[PDB]
Amino acid sequence: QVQLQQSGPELVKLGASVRISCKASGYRFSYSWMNWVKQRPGKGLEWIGRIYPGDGDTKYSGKFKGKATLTADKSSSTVYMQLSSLTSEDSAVYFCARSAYGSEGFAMDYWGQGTSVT
Amino acid sequence: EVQLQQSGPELVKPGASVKISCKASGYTFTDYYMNWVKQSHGKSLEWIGNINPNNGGTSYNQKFKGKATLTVDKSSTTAYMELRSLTSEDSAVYYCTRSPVRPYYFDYWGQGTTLTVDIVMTQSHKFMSTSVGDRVSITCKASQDVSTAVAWYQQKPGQSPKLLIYSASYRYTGVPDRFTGSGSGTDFTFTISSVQAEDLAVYYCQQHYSIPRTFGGGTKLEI
Amino acid sequence: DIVLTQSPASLAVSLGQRATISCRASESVDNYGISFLNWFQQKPGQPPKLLIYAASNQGSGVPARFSGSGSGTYFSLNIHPMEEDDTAVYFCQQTKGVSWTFGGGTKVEI
Amino acid sequence: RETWGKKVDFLLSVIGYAVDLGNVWRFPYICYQNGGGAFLLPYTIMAIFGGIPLFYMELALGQYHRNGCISIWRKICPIFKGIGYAICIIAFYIASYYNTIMAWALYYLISSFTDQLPWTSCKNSWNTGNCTNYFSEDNITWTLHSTSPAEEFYTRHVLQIHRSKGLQDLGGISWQLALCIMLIFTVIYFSIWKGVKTSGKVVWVTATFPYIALSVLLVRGATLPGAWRGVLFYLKPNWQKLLETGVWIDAAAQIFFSLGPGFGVLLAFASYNKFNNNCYQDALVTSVVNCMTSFVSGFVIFTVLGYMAEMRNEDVSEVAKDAGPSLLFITYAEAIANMPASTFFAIIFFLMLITLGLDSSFAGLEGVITAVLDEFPHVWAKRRERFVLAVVITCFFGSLVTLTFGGAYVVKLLEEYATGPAVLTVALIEAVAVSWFYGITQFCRDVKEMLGFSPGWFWRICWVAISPLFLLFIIASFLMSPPQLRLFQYNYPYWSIILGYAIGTSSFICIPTYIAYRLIITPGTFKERIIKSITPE
Ligand SMILES: CC[C@H]1C[C@@H]2C[C@H]3c4[nH]c5ccc(OC)cc5c4CCN(C2)[C@@H]13
Repeated sequence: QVQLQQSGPELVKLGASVRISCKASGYRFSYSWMNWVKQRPGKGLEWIGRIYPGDGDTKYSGKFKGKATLTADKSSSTVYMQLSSLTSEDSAVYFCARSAYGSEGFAMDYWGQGTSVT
Repeated sequence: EVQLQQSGPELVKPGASVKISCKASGYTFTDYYMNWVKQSHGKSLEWIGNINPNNGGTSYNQKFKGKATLTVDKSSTTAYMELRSLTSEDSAVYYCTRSPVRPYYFDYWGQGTTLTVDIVMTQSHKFMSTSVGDRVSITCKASQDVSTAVAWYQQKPGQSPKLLIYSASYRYTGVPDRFTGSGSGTDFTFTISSVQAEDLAVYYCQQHYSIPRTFGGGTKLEI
Repeated sequence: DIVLTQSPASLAVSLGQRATISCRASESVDNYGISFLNWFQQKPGQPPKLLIYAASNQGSGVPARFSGSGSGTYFSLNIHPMEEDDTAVYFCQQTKGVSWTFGGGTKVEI
Repeated sequence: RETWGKKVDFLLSVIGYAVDLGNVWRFPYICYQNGGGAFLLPYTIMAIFGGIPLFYMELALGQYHRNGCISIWRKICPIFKGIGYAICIIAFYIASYYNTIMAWALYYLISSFTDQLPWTSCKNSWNTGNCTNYFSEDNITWTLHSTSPAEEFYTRHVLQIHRSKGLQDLGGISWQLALCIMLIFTVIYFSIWKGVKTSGKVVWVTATFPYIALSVLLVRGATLPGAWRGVLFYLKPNWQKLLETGVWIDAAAQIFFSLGPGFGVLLAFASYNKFNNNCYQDALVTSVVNCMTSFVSGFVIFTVLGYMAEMRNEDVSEVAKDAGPSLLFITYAEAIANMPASTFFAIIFFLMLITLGLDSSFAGLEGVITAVLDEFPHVWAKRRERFVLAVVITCFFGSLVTLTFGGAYVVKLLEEYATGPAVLTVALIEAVAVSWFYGITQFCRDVKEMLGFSPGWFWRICWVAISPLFLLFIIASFLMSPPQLRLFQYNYPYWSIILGYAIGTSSFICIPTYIAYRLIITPGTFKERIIKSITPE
């Protein structure tokens, strides 16, 4: 069975940095896009970034380019989202998602448990 | 999980047609090639043909143009192989197999049923032997240049073959750490680290570089 | 960037009545014949479960009550008569690059 | 009557039409099937006996008369004036074929400017489910329903073929190809619109840059590993395969479409100069340079496949069995991004692949436009500039049949019959009418007065005995077996195969229609009405 397992939560100091993990298993992770999304308490969703393990290309929007860096390692079956210059506005839970294949519209199929960055 | 179950044996008069069936399970029927293999009694193994269930296409060795025809029925996950002009030379055991694309290799093997009535490979002597636990080696030579497209099999007495080494240097899933390999171009070597009594079986040296699939002469290690 | 919007912000779906949730956009998302708009499902403390592939095809582990259709700049999440167990906020994604954006979200409950 | 300038421009004009993107498809695709070197030998035999004489007959014919494709037959034999119309109708089908293909290549040239060629990674626009083309350290298997990025790119990013299901259900138009197709007719317009006098300078660059680009591509693949396996796979002869009839028909077929007589384009070119004492020297170089160019053409492809086949851990055989174009647009595209020198050679090949088409597409319209204008001087005298616009717009709607109907379902169906027995039927009757009814002694007379020398008793033996036999052989080869073909696990139904046969059959209905027309309006009795139509001059 497919599953996405993140790391545990972590408290943040103003101006600190965190390192969320997300291990893929049970599918060809090296041929899909690994997503990252915010879930702020009281608002909707806000997309952060995206990466293709195997190539390393990344695409950002929503002003996250000046706050986030994302990498991946095909040999370990993991994708690591790094974040710096955190503040109170970044207080939210972050999810990891597997992008479906493009013939079906890249609907994010399965999800991780989410980790709190506050 | 995957299985390939044939029908039983049968005797047919010389010159008449004979048929064998094979049911598949544990995997999607359309996501692999249904290949067939020939085993003349007391001889090496030889490829028969190939089937594409997605469109009914077939591809087979040039010697089976006026001897056999291939087909399947995907609605029941069943495969058939029709033979014609049967003769005494065709007394052989035929195998039902699974084969994906690019290793042009036989993934798994059925139990095999008895029937009663190009680039080639070569090997060394079929009496190479040594005591149990010693480092063993087998030599296999190619008639033409094949880069790394070679595999190795294990056929115990009364059992079907099985894929052991993959791309001539890596051991397939389900294979102990004892077996290793190496080779490039025309010189291929099959080694055994700490050979055991259970490894006393017949081996084969396959050509994957191009269709038709061709094998070697076959050697056995005893002891 | 493609901006997605939704309305009504909160649907008073009485038990046993039909519900429809729209997803308006600036584009023009129809590319290569595949509708690059999807639907998810959130509950309190639960992951954003998938609902619909390409705004028309049901999802894995998704009940048959949920479906969608449309073309161009306006889709709608047509849903069979709901129960209280379907209390969840539904979000509209767009998977037409460069960027992938989300909608504001509508609260659909009893 | 306007005449052409330097002799060489002529030679560049003809060879640019002689070599095209078709030679990059069929020639390398047919050789190894017929045994590689075992196919090059009959390719050379039939080229000497079958290729050159039908090639120089048409150039030598236009040399003397200078009348085009329609009006010339008023002088040769009046009963065969319908050939020029048959070339025009067939040209309308080939004009569509050719013009849409370059839009698929122009889609690559515009996209190839990006350093990250979207040919190796199924990024966020592909059917990534059946996408895997990174041949890692034995942690992969290739399933039957599996594909590569380049297979998907030519599948659902050029054709958008998933929009449509078959010939019975046709899709819409791609906006990208709609802009690419118009740019192609733009350059085709100005090249002929300015006049045949100016087209000699357009072929000055387009007929020479491919030969440079062949060298630019040849040095790369040759210096990499695996080239020895690629060249060996191609030139290693399979001698016993030569005993089959299919090899001889394919060898005779390749020389015909490689040289391309009977299409009226070669005839129109010789009609613009006397060519005193230099025509036999010009045509003979084209036939050998055309055959050597195709040899070098396929020699580059397999030289690049050899480097892959070393990387791919397999033989070049059983690789991209689908079709000629689908092989080149996909397979050779993969190699460009896999060569370390990418971002440059993606431009070089798909700038010559378009240039080979454009140069050959420029020449195509000149044959038709030369034909009609020679018949209607009230159009040529004042509307010669407007007449070209009527043909280009006419060819635009001809090419539109593919784009706004979903994908390549019209192209491959139109491929097998637009250039089928119709073009061979024309090429046959051009040989029969000029040789048997129109006395070959008179044609041999008309040529030797212009050249200061006669090639008679060698070519003539070939013209009256070898030429009708080995042109009727290609006709008799086609009636035996119906080519039930396929496209991407989709077999074509029966009614469409008959439709393609009907389109190809009706494409040359002009020559029975015209003969039937003249014999009804002609006065006299049954014998007299036939003599008046056959009477030369
Ligand atoms: C020299 C190679 C020849 C082999 C086939 C026939 C011939 C040809 N005839 C035409 C007539 C009209 C036209 O546009 C209006 C295009 C062509 C072409 C296209 C390129 N090829 C294909 C040439």
